[PDB]
Parts: sequence; C-alpha cells; structure tokens
Amino acid sequence: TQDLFLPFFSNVTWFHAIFDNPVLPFNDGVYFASTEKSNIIRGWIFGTTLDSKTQSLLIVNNATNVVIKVCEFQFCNDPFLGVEFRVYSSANNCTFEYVSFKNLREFVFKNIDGYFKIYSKHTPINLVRDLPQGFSALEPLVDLPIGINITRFQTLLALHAYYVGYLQPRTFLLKYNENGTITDAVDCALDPLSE
Amino acid sequence: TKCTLKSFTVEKGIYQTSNFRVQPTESIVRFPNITNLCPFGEVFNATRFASVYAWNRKRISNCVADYSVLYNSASFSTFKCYGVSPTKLNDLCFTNVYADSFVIRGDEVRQIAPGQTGKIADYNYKLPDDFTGCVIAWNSNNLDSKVGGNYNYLYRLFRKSNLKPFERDISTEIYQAGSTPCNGVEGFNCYFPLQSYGFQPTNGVGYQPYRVVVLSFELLHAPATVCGPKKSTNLVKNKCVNFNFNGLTGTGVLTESNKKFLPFQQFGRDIADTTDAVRDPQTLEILDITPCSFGGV
Amino acid sequence: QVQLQESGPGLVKPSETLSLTCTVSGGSVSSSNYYWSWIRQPPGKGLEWIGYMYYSGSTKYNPSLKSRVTISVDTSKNQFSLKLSSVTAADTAVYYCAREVYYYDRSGYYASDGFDIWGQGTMVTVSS
Amino acid sequence: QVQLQESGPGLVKPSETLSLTCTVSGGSVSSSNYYWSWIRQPPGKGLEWIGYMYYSGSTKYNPSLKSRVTISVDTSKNQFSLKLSSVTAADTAVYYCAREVYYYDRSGYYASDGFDIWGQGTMVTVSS
Amino acid sequence: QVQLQESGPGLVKPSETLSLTCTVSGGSVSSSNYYWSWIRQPPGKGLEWIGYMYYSGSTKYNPSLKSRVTISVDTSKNQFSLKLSSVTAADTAVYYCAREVYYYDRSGYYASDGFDIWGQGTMVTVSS
Amino acid sequence: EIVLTQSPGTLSLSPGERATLSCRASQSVSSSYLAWYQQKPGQAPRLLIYGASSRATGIPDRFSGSGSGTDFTLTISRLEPEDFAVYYCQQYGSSPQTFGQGTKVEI
Amino acid sequence: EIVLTQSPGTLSLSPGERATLSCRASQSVSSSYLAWYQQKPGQAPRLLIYGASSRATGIPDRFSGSGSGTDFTLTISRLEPEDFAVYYCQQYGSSPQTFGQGTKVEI
Ligand SMILES: *[C@@H]1O[C@H](CO)[C@@H](O[C@@H]2O[C@H](CO)[C@@H](O)[C@H](O)[C@H]2NC(C)=O)[C@H](O)[C@H]1NC(C)=O
Repeated sequence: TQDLFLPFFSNVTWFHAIFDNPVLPFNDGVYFASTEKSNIIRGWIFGTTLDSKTQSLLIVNNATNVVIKVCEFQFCNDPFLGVEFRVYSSANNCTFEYVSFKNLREFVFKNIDGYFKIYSKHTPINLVRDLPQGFSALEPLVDLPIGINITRFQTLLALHAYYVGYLQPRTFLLKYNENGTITDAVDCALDPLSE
Repeated sequence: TKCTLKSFTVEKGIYQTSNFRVQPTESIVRFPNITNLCPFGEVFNATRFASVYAWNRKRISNCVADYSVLYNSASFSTFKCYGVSPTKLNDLCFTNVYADSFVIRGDEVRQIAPGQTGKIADYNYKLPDDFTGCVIAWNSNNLDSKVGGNYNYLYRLFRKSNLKPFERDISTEIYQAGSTPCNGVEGFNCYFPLQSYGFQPTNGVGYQPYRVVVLSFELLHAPATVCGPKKSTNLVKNKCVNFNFNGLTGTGVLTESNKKFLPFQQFGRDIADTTDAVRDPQTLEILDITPCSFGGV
Repeated sequence: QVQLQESGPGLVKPSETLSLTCTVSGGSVSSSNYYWSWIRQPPGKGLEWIGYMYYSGSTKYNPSLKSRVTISVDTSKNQFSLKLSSVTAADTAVYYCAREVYYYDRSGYYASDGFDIWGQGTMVTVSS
Repeated sequence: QVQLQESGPGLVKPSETLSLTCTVSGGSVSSSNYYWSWIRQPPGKGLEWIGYMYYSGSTKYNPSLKSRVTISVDTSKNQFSLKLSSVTAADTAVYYCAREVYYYDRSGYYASDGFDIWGQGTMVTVSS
Repeated sequence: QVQLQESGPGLVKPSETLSLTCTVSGGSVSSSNYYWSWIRQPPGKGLEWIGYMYYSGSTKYNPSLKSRVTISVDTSKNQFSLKLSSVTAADTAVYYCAREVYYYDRSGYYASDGFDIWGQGTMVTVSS
Repeated sequence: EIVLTQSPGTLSLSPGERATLSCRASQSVSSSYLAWYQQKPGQAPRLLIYGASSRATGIPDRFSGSGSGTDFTLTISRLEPEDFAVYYCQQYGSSPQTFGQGTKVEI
Repeated sequence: EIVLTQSPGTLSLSPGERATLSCRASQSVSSSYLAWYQQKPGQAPRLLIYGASSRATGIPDRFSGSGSGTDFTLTISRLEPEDFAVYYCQQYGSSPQTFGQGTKVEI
C-alpha cells in the first residue's frame, strides 16, 4: 500500500526532560513514541497558530478521565500540569468536545481530509536506554472528524523522555498472518534487498 | 441450440446456448445500533427553564437525534418548522444542532417566527431571515405559575436599539428614555430594564407561561456530527440478496464464517482485491459473503 | 419593520406592459422562508391575487393571468418587480406588495399564514 | 393592427449607448416571415436604414453603422430593441420601428415589399 | 482639458454610505497610464488621501480608511465613483477628484508626478 | 377557483353591538387556513385574524375568529368607532388564493 | 451604397394639378423594387406605393407608380389639400437599403 509511514532505520529526534518543551511542525503527521514510568506525560495540544486566533485541538489524558476539548483557548508560555491547572486561560468558541521505563507507548497522528486519526498501542519493554528493537502493529484507537488544519503540536508534562518522528509518503509491504495481525513490514524504498 | 448454431440439424454435440444469472431479491440494509441518543429530552422537560432575557443555549454533538420523539407527540401547542420539513428530518443529517429554550407569554409565541416585529421579537430574542429550524411551544400554567403571582421570569421591555439575530444582552443598568442621565437610580424617564411576567392560573390564555424550545440546524464546512437513525429491520442468509453495509454494497449470499477476525476491523478483502467477508455492524457474528450463482447453460 | 414601497407609473396608456417595483426594506429577498406576492383591488370589487415568488427567484402565477403575467426580482437592488403584458382598463387596480412566510408542519402543509405585511399601495389607471 | 410603440430616453448624454425598445402588438416576433427593422431621420435629411432582424433573432446591420450597432429581441417580453454604442450628436435622430415581410418568388428573390407599418417614432437628442 | 465634475449629496444624514461620482471629460478611464484618485480636506486641516484606482478598474485604498472605503468606475458612463460606508461627522470633508499619470523610468519607479488636475470640489457635511 | 361568500354584505350596528360575518367557502377547507383581513377605507389591508382564530400581533382580543371546514364566522364585541371598515376572508389552503367581496360595517 | 436622386426637390402646384417625381437610382434596379413612401409633416412615414406601381391598401387610385430599371416616376392626379407632404423613394432590391432626400409639394 501507498500510505504515509515512518521510514525504516531513520533518525528520530529524542527529547529528555528531568524540562524540555519545544514546538514541532505537523506538516504531514508525526510519530510519537514515549516511555513512561509513573505517567509523567499528560497530554498533547495541536494548533495552527497557538495564539487563540484559530481553533486548536487539545487532548489531556489525566487520571480522572480522557477529556478532549477542541476550542479557541488563550495559550500560556509554558503549559503544564501541577500534581495546579495552567493549560488555558479562557474559551471563546467551542465546536467539538469529547470525553472518554517498563511501558512503551507509540502514537501516530494523521491529519488528512479533515479527519484526525490516532493510532495507539502499549507494549511492555525491558531496555530503557534506547528504543527497543522489535515489531509492533499500531491499532486505531479513535477517529475525530474535527475538520481543522494543524500545523504545529506541543507536548505536556506533569510536575510533582519521548521520541518524535516524522512520517513520509512511501510504499510499504505488509505481511498478514492467519489472524490478521501485521507480523513484519518491508520498506520498498529503503535498501536494494528490500526493494 | 438451433438458434445458436444457426443450423436446423444438430447431432451428438454439447453446446453452450446462453448464460444464466440468479437475480437477487429482498434487498436489505444493515446499520449499527442507534446508541448514544441526543439529550433533546433534557432541554424540553428541564425542571426550571430560563427567562428569555438570557435564554438557555444548548449545543448537541457526536450523537444521533430521534427527531421523531418530538414530532410524533401531538402534545406541543405549536410545531412550526421553517425551511426544513419535520418529515424526513432524520435523513437530513446536520453538522451542528443548537437548542434555545426560553419562557415567554402566550400572546407572543407567534413573535419567535423569523422577521416578526415585537417587544420579544426584536428587543429580546431574534431569529435570522435564513432560519433553518423548528419552533416548539406548550402551555405549562400549572408548572411555572404560583399563587401570589410569578416574578421568576423576566423580559427587557426597553432597549436603546434592536438586537441582531441570536444576540442576548443582559443589561440591568437603568434605561435612558431621554437625554439627561440619572446614573443607575430608577426615576422619571429612567426605568429598570427587566419587567415581571406575573404568571397566574386565573389569567387569560395569552398571559400564561409558554415554555418555548427553538431548534436550529446548521451546516458548515466541518463534517456532520448530528446524523439521524437508520433502519436495520432484518438480516437474511443462505440466499442471493443485495446488501448495503456502511456504504459498501454488493450482491451475494451471506453465510457464517468460522475463522477468527480482529475486533477493530469491519471489512474483509480477498487475495484478488475483492470483498470476501463483511462484519455485521450491530451483530458480533461474521457474515462470509460469496458470489451469486452464475454459469453457462 | 419589513416595509414594502410600491414604485409604478401613475397613468399607463393601453397596450403597454405595466411595471411595478417593491422597494423592500430589511429583508434579503432570497430568504427561502419568505414568499412575497402581488395583490390588486379593482374599485368596488374584492381583492384578487396575481402571483407569488418561490424561493431563489422562481415564480408561480394565478392561472387566470398566468399567460400575461411575469414576476421578476432584483436582490442586487433589494427590490422585486411585477410585469403585466397587454393590460386593459379592467385589468388595472390599486396594486399591493405583500409578504408571506411558509412553515412546514407535522401535518406537512408547507403553506402557512400569509399577507402579514402589505405595501402602502399605488392606484394605477390604464386609459387612452 | 400590428402597432409598434417606441420606448426610449428623450435626452441622452454623450458617450452613452442608446437603447430603444419597440413594444410590438399582436405579432409573434419569431414569425420567420416578418423581418422587423430600424430607421432614423436626421432633421432636414433623408431617411437612413440602421438594420433589420433575420428570423430566430439573428440580426443584419447597415455596414456603415455595423461596428457600433447591435439589435436585440425579447420575445418573452413581446418587444425587440436597438443598442447603438458611442452615439454622437450627429448620429441621433427620430428613430422609427418598422415591419417587413419577405416572400419567396418563382424569380427567387427572398426580399420583398417592406416598411409596411411604422411606429409613432421618438425624437432623441444627444448633447452635453 | 480633462475636467473632472464632482456630483454628490450636499447634506448626508449619519449611518448612510457617502456616494460621490466624478463626471470625467475627454479621457477614457481605462487608459492604463492615468490612475485617478480621491482626496478630502477637513476644514482647518491638511489634505488627506482616500484612494486611487489601478488600471482596469482594480482599486487601492488608504489602509486607515480601507475597511470602510470602496472605489467604483462606470466607463460606460464616462465617470468613476467613491463609496464610503459608516461615515461620521469627522469623516466628511470637501471631496476632490484627481488625476495621476504613472510612467516607468530607467530607475524603475512606476510611480510618478500626480494630482495634476483636480475637480472643482464639493463641500459635504454629515450631521443628524 | 374556490368562491367565498360573505353574508351580509353591509351592516349598520351601533358601537358596543356584537357582529357576525358568515364567510362560507364553496369547497370545505379542513386546514382552517381561512384568514380574516381588515381593510381601512383608502388604506392597505392588514392581517386581522389568521389560522381560524388568532389575535394577529396587536389585533384587539375583542375580535375573535371562529368556524371550521365549509363555513367560518368572525365575532366582534364592545364595537368601537375605530372598527368601522371592510372585512375580508382569504383561503391560502388551495391555490389560486381568492378573497371575498368584503363586508362594510357602518354606524 | 446606391444613391437615389429626387427631381425637383421642391414643388408649388395648385390643387387639381398633375405632378411627377423623377427618382433616378445611380445603379439600375431590374426588380422594380423601388417603393414610394409618403411622410406627413411631424408624422411617421407610410407606404404610399410599392412594387413600382401599387395602391398600398387604401392609398387613393389618384396616386400611381411608374418607371422601371435606372429611373422611376410617381404621378398624382386631381391633387387634394391632404396630399401636401414629403415623398420618398426606397430600394430594397440591394442592401444596404437607402432613401432619397425627399420632395415636398406646397400650395
Ligand atoms: C446491538 O444491540 C443489541 C441490543 O438490542 C446488543 O445485544 C444483543 O441483543 C440481542 C437481542 O437482544 C441478542 O440476541 C444478542 O446476543 C446481544 N448481543 C450480545 C449480548 O453481544 C448487541 O450486542 C449490539 N451490538 C453491538 C455490536 O454492540
């Protein structure tokens, strides 16, 4: 199939916070990989301008419930969670609202034709220095047809180690077993042997 | 055989005269369960409604609306829908639904109509010239009125100029009839904006509390979030039938399958890039589709 | 508040099409819900309906005068107009602009309360 | 009985296209046989032909004024019109609607007796 | 010789768009080279520029009044017009039509000597 | 077209006297879409009463619509000098829409 | 375009006197499509005579067309006060169609 996938054996930017909170582009979707110990990460904010001029998608995976609010919020300089709530200041217009290192969580966000697709999968890992070598087929968690444009995204951390990758349009060969799971994949444009 | 071979004499031969195709019948449509109904009941039967000066505003989203419940009953005194027919409203699937609720007096139920002059129509609550919505009202004298009069519901009577469509402005500062200002002290040519409704059982039908739910339906660029319910009457098997599963259609025999399938998937593809199995949306059972019987006679 | 202002020739010589324009105020003509119409009153006789306009500028006319009557709209000018061909002395009358609002019902009759707002009117006479 | 009624601006400022409409009476314009035309008379000078209309609304014009003249028809309105672009003071004249009937002959000249019926006429003057 | 004649309401009530038309004389508006403009003079204050017209009827406006100002042209009428929305008493002034000619140079500045010819002007006042 | 007859055409009742206009359609109108219009002399008509019975926006309660189907009736109470004008009945239930001859109430 | 000359331009003949208008086309018209038009002062012209010789519908027999080809002639008899108006000759045989200057008969 010819779908947007992360290229095999490609260098991904790694951010380590003891705090690092930069802005990253969302031109063609990103691949979020994060290792968690005691639920350090809390949520993700997706926005084109991020200055309350346009609608911004906000997702917060707090301990109480998985709330998702897509409205126009006045973003602060350093949004974080106090374990204190200093994520947003006020709201102007609300369109959509939905309420729902031994652990490796991989996420893929796609913003195509007004449909926001999130793929999630949790896999227990043992190595904590680098990314563990292995294969994992990410399953679609939930689809949100918000219909807005996303340009940049931000990561939120709670105050009392995540990898960011970029997808590219490539051709991928997927192997399906008898149960339907993807056991292995081969990148066509990576190596002559794989080609 | 004589017509195909174009000869009046045939001897000890096997010939394919034509092709036979079984025609499907009893076309059925299957859709998932009508779960997550919109809470229209909440706004219509709310213990306490709000006064028109600050009419309650509601947004309905990510749910299915059974508009039928509202229009099946004949209890409502006024059922007026502008631009959109109540019949087939379920089919008309809209991205955004807005519900506006306020208590007004009976003489003015008519005022809510679009482009109507009135003290409730222009000064207080104003629908637009383009109003794709419905106006629903019922008499509730025994529910809102109390002995000793009702001052609970209030409406602005004096405003400097009319308000634009869908605009509510809560101004309690003293009104300015003339040129000189009294600075918030009520007096001659200086009246408090809010005026008491004073609902009473012994009053005329006109001066009685009529709770009024106004529905609005809005279409924008954003995809549709408020669709209507779908018919999933029956499922037939072991016969050539034309089916429709989530937009995907097809003519084939529906049979059971014994192999295991993933929970998140809903469609099935064969090696020839053709549909092989179709998962039922509201039933956990898997329906293995097969092509209809066709061959050469 | 949606006042309608008639604008037409006071006296029209015969064999001349009669043109009358309603200068609407405050209503976009193409509102779908409103269905404006034309009514005339011959002196000493009951009101007679000429025709209404369906939304989007499409028009329907009284079958009796349908052959000689056309209704036009100028949303760009915020006014709508009536043209009557081959007018005679009998045809002429005080012409009145009017508004109608069509609301669907559970019963399903799109038709609804009408002739809520009338224009001031203009007495037109056709004679040699 | 097929009277033609001219309808045009009495005084036109220069650099303005001149529009004149003939309100026909009793003849379907698209009759094939009739070929209506435009004639003007400058004061103290002979009649000058501007152009006729071929059947189906196709039009032919005097080559001298062909560049600045267009003829239009409104069968829906039972009238036809003349538009003259870049009119000057000299161009303006009393404009006359006219009718012509073209009959084929054994000889084969489609052309035939013309200017049988003239409109009342309208004196148009173009000046600052 | 290219005189410009202002034509506008002498007194305008507030909340009314102000319409002023320059009756040009002897210049085709769409000349490419000319770039006509609007200037106003509040009493006891310096001249203020409102906006010019780019060739082909495209228009550019002073950014300060850009939100409330539109410039229109009527080449068919040999005149151009200025429409100002939501005028207040302060906005009103003696409005002046003007002409500009833009010539390219080896240096490359398309812009060039301007305000060569001014219209007579018209004193407009906006008040209750 | 449906024909509406108004009985009686002319009335001469003192102010404070009750009046009844019988507007009987030739073909019955179930929807009760008959609507009463009051035209003041030398003036544009106004909507007096709609939907069989209504009070328009400011129409006095004194006037009250009645009737249904084939026949309709309009009743006035506490007649006032301001209520001396021609009254009309119109059916919008079927098109073409028609009006009655008109009933004039006099002193 | 073909040019039609009318001789003489002006005439002063008593009523009851015979008149002749010589309309001579520059190029000969074989079809005799020259047609005479009478214009009354301050009035629309009418078809006076067509097809070289004709009586219009009700034009008096007194007027009678004549001539053919290069030249044409119009003859009047028993002149009446009602026949004092400008006369024109038009060729529809070739297009563009042209008219003559016009001849005015006076008392
Ligand atoms: C769709 O709705 C039905 C409820 O009507 C769910 O439950 C099924 O109900 C029918 C009849 O009541 C039983 O025969 C089935 O065995 C029920 N299914 C179960 C228990 O799994 C049904 O589950 C819903 N479908 C989905 C996909 O949620």
